[PDB]
Amino acid sequence: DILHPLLHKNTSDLYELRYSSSFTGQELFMADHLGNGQRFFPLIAYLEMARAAVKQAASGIRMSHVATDDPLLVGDDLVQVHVGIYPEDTGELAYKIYSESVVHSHGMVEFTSFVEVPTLDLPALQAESSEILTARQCYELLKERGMADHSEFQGIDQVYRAPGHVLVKLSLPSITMETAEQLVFHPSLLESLLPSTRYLITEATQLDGTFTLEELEIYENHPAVKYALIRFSDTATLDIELCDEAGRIGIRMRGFSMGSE
Amino acid sequence: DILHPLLHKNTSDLYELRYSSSFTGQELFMADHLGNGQRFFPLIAYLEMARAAVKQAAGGTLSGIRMSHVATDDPLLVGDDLVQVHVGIYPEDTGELAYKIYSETRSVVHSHGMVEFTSFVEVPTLDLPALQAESSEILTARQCYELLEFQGIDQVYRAPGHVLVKLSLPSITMETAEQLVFHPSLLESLLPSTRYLITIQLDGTFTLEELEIYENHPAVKYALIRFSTATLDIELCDEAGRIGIRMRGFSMGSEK
Repeated sequence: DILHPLLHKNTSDLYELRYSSSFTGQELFMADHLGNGQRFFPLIAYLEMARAAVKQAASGIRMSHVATDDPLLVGDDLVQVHVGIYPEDTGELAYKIYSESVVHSHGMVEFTSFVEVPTLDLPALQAESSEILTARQCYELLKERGMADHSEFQGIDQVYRAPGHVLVKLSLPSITMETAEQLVFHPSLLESLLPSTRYLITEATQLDGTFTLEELEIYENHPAVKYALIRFSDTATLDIELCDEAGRIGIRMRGFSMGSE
Repeated sequence: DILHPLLHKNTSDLYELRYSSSFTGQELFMADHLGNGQRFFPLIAYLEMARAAVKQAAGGTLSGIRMSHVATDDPLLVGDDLVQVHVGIYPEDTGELAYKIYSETRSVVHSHGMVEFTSFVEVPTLDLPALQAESSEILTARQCYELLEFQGIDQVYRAPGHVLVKLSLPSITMETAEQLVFHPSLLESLLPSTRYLITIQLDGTFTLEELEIYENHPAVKYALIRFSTATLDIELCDEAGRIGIRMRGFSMGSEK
């Protein structure tokens, strides 16, 4: 009796429209190497939770002005996290993810019909590259740098580098059909993108659990993500496009910035 | 998994604060089935469902509730197909809370009424020995059944203008019983209530002017029934005569 992996119950009352979840650190998006301990709630989990709440409270979705300022910590004690949905304008809602009361994440949401879903010309992007790296080669090069370095690159098949962009070929871990049916964002996507963004950042020229995102457009439900095209947006701010095998974009993130120490 | 036997889930959204339940007809409140077919939703199940929704909608939680101007005009039918029933709550200017029980492409409202949380300063009582000494007849459980599946009646004290029913309640008091204010099978105790006081078929409808609940989880050992089918006043009390529930202006509709 659970609405979504990240939205367990509708706990709306006289004073508020909201959803509540209780997390131990062992759940799907929380899923970590050999058990748990204290840690930051995953970045994508905030977007996926907010999206799931908005869809319950109601095809194309646009989230704007998203900000995770005070990170939610999980894996130490049992946390009860709430997602409130509030009015903003005629075609716009506000959301807040909060616990205990501390607001961890907030943003605006619109429901819209995307008249032109964008695409990527994958063969052209691939032919333009100056280097193509295996998953090991990325790790080996990131380990060299002092600021940047990570653990696993299990989701990365190969990385196509060009001046101004990285095109990552993904092989995200297997998730059950019934569980993947409720999700848009895969629970392992951040573990693949983060080393890839660091690879873009280090070639041009730590995480504290915070981030900001100017805009997020979701063009279809249940998008198949085989590639991620990462660029600098026109402190490091990025534009990320996630597409299928054919280049049809399912998710676009514009003005994405992760906070560091 | 389930909030209450009659409120399975909170399905509130942007457009409405509501609860939804899916019923089959094989449940414990509709257990005294003459056959395995279509039947009217029990009369008191509408009150218990509405009360459960209102209590969920709040929570500080006050002990006293008053439901007023209750009306069940279009009966909910159960036991034919799987029915999805909703209870919507709608706050008001006076601080009162309206409700609607409804189902179904084409939505039908089966029951509606007004609800209010109150602190009852003076909980009423019954002088049981005095009421019992006024009676002209006392009927055994059988003698009642011989006039008219039902049980849960120890004896009936009949006087001019009233019937005082001594109730034999199983009283499960489990996590499922602790959620209800009206005991299960109490819903059928209204079917023969009109038959004993007076000395035609029910059409699934009713009207009720006022309902006051003086405590949560009330122990109901007696029901005093009077005239306010005709309109009735029903007081439900414990062994000492402390009233837990009072129904005023209760009128069940007749088919012919």
